[PDB]
Amino acid sequence: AAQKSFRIKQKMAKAKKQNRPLPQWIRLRTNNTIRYNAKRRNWRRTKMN
Amino acid sequence: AQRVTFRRRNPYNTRSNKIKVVKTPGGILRAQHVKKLATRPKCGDCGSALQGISTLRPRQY
Amino acid sequence: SGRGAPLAKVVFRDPYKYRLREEIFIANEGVHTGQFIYAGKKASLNVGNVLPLGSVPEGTIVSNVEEKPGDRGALARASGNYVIIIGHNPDENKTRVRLPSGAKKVISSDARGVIGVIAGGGRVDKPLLKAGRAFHKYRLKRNSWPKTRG
Amino acid sequence: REITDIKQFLELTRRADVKTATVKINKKLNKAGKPFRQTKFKVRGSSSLYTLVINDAGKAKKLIQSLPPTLKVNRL
Amino acid sequence: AHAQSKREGRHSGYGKRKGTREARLPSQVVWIRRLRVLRRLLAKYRDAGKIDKHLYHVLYKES
Amino acid sequence: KRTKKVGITGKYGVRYGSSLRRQVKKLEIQQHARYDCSFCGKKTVKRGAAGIWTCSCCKKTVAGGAYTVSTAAAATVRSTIRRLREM
RNA sequence: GUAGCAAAUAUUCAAAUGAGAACUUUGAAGACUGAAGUGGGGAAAGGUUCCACGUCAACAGCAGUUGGACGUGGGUUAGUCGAUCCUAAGAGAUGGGGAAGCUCCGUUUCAAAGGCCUGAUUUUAUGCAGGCCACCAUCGAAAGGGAAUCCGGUUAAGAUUCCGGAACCUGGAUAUGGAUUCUUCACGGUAACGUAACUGAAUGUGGAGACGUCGGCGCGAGCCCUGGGAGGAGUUAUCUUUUCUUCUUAACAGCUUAUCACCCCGGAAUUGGUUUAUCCGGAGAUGGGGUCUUAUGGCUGGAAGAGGCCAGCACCUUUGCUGGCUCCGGUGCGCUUGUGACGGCCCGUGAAAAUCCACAGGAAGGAAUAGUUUUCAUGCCAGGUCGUACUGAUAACCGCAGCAGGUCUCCAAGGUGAACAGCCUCUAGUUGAUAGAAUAAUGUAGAUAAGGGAAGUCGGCAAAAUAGAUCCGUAACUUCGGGAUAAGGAUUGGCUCUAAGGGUCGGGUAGUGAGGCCUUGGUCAGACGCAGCGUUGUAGACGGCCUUGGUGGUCUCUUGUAGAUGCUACAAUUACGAUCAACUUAGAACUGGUACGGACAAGGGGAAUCUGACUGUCUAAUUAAAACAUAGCAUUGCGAUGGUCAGAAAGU
Repeated sequence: AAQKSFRIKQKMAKAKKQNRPLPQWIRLRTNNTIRYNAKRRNWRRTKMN
Repeated sequence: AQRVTFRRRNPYNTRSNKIKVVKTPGGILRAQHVKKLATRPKCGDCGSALQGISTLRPRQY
Repeated sequence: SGRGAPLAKVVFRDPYKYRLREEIFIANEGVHTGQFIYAGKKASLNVGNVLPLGSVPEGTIVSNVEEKPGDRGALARASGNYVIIIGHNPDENKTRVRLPSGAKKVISSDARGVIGVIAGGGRVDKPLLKAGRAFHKYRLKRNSWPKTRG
Repeated sequence: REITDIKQFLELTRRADVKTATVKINKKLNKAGKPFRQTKFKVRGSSSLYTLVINDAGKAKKLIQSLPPTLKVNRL
Repeated sequence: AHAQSKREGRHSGYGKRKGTREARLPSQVVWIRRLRVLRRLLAKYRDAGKIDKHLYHVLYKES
Repeated sequence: KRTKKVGITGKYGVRYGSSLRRQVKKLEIQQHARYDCSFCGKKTVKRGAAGIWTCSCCKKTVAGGAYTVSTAAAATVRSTIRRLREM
């Protein structure tokens, strides 16, 4: 809201850091069931809080 | 022809958010926050003002 | 607000410490600014003065009367209303009084009251007028207005 | 800023909290009488800037020379 | 060209007049113009000594 | 003169009925009249906040009726108090 | 491979890019929003959407080289803006009391409810007392109260924060200058009050914080219109001393500046002063002279070095360098806006606290061969924490979505016109909503119709007609206020004139002693500049100041001139000139394909009945009404150890 509380800024900041696709060297490893990042969120698609 | 803008996120024409429009040395028309006026210190007996006494909003003195 | 009778803010002193204990009265009619109000048993019988009903003659028009002695005002407190001190009895010191409702009560002789009628009288005898007048009257007392019929 | 006086200026120069002064020369016109010099000696230090306006090149010369060697002077 | 044409008194007829008299020029502001004129004349006349206090007063209240 | 009988209550147009307009007028005149500052002598006492009558220029507020500076009940009480004070 | 992807007027040509272009970038047209916007900021909400590069499998209901997409990065700088602090409606621990208990009541109560300062006395710093003071948490506003910041520049994206320049405030330290001091806590003015300071504890007191709404009126700033001049640009077959545009001045500091109020002298009726608005005066008007508030303006400093508008010169890159102008007006029922003094209104009289000051008061301290004072002048130091990017919506918020919906505000140009109406344009912004072709039926949204004129129909539903302004005229009925724009008429363009309605200045004339131009008479500083290494040879135009007369009418003439833009003596006494300036309404002529509120905008009216008196309110999403409300009227209960009502209970 331009005048954020720090408690909201800290959580926006974690949501920013979390917003990336799967690093494409983990698909190489042994048994690796993981294909793509399932918990990926866009600012358009779904909101938070 | 030139229009102006607030400078303090308070977009509400209340008291303590009064705009005087000013032309600046940069040839630019800009808004500045004029502070509240000072009511005169008044007689402790009658209603009339106290003569020989500066207005100066409280804490200015 | 919500009361149609002026309040007389009357500055008294503190007998025990150095102050001016300001007290809020209900102005009797004819009371004016700067005039001296006298409150006590020995105080003279003038409009505005606060004397106990026992220390007063019969037929007096008193107001802001105490039900009990030490109440600090209960009766005849509204606009243009007053008690009439009908009778007396020093034997079991209890004086007979006639209330604005027309009821006769028996109060203690030490129960105080202010002399004269309470100011703002005849306020009810003008029609309120067009709804909005009522609206504005009620808006500063209570939320008991535009009454739906059951 | 303040504009003082003259005098007080010969003591402003030696106030010992001032490091810098400024000479500004503004060729100004008086009812087309003639374009004169208009020199301004500005004393920066510390909580205010003191202006001495001189209107003749003679006194300009005299107390430019009188401005202390224990001072920095920015001409324009 | 219109502002000069309206100075010389054109474009002022009955069919170029969509406001009432009291909107175009308020009867109040006309009265204030006139009275302030008559008040300042009577002020100049009494101070210049053309008339005295007693005529000033009766023509002040008649004005 | 402009209005025959309506007077001050011309501001209420045709609404509220003749008899209510006359009853409000009788008191609308009284509350808006000027009275004799019994300290000053001058005939200017500002009614302001029903029951309160201030003097224009001697700063002395008296407590009065809602629509008149001194009502018939307050005249009676002041007379009767004066009468039975002397004993 | 159907319905469909049709409301917000609209796109078109070329190049570039690219495998590919209706959609991308640029250029060029044509348009729209039209400053109550499709402009420029913000609130809540979102949360990185902001910006750069790379890129197009998915998404953008066509396309895609584009993107609010996709991949990787970059970005939000504060003593002054907010939060932080204060209280508001209120929410809530505590003491207590209820409750089997979850917990409920109450917030000053049937409570033993800690804080404040002076020195003390110097026991490596701890015991005093001057003594005081106390119905008492806390939370509660990013629109209320509130210590203090402005300008210019700067980035791909931040800036009242960064940089440069200038301030200011609070908190703390301190040393100089000043001011005060021979009984010491300043003087002046009759006075209102003044000055750079010019002791002041407890306690008390008062002010500011601190307040409605409206109508006119005065003033201010900004904008709008407008003149002369210094620049640039546009038009030029013809016309145009003209079409457009720049000519700006912040906080802050100074010296000044006013309505109001107040003071001294004076004593008014022959009643005067006076507002647009009728108030004021022997509790002292008018009048003469003064005092203050500094809002507000002026000038100056800030500050021209800044910014702007230019011209000349180059510069490989990337940068420049040089010089010039930046001046002087005028105007007003203009628009916005701050405001001052008034006035209408109320059975409505329109927050509180933090905070700051002042006084009353006289505790305590303090002198002259050395000390007082930090409410003034300067000087020194510090200012933490969090927020700060961006959209704010016909694509960033909510509505399953890139949804014709909803969602709080600020600034606001020209013309027409009563107007923030409608219509057109400037600044700024978009040109986005799948496209191409063809113009059958039926639709939807606009229109027109001969004659008749409600015959249609449940019913004049829908549409038509009326409409602005000026003059004329206006009935029944009435609660005498209304009805009323009743009804019913008449006029309106263009052009050329005529008439009226103002501001400022002058007072309207001849006779001396004493002060604009022209020397003259005396007279006071001398600024600057040429050429060599402050120095010495060294140009020098002249800046100030005083007092003598003479020159508009005119004999003097084939004809004149410089300034009426000239402070002294006795005066002769009117309804009049010069000058500058808006738009209001009348009046006349002339003129046209009888047209003229030429588009836009914009009442249909009348006679009756039922009904509710009126304005107001509700069935969000089928009912706006005669229903509800209302003022008025009436009734009923209750004098508090009470009435109506709440709670499981209670020191509710």
